[PDB]
Amino acid sequence: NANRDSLFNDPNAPVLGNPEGDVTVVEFFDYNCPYCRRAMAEVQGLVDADPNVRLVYREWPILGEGSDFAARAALAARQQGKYEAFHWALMGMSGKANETGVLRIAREVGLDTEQLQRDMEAPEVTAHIAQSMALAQKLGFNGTPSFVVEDALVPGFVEQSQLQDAVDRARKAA
Repeated sequence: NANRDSLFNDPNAPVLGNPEGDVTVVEFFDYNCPYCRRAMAEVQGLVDADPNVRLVYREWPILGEGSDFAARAALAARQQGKYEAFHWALMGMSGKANETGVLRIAREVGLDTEQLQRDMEAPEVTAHIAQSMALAQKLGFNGTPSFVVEDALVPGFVEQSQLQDAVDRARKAA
């Protein structure tokens, strides 16, 4: 119903993996969160192993101004068709996601940073982040990373095998 629609069918939330996969995994994350950076390889692994998983992203910058810059920049990269590449590059970076580091990585992935910085001001960017905060509060998430796997809430770091187990259980229950 409505809960499901807000979580899984929001057009302003990036979709990775298989857009018609039968299990949706939602991740709430911050580019400066050590466990988010650790979760990147687990989530990539899941997506590589299971071609029937849809992956929905909630940018939830909570670790300060650098994190906010990174989340805005990433959402702005959608306008240049480079969200996914930019997300992986940020989440895999060495050192802090702050204005200078984010902009460096943006160049590396081939973004026009003058356009990126214009697009960072867009009200849809603000709307996404505000909704991530609201959804996090609704679901009882106290920080990042937190996951939803279909009907299940998984509010913490998990390995790929644990994500896969959650996905498999969701399919069994469907």
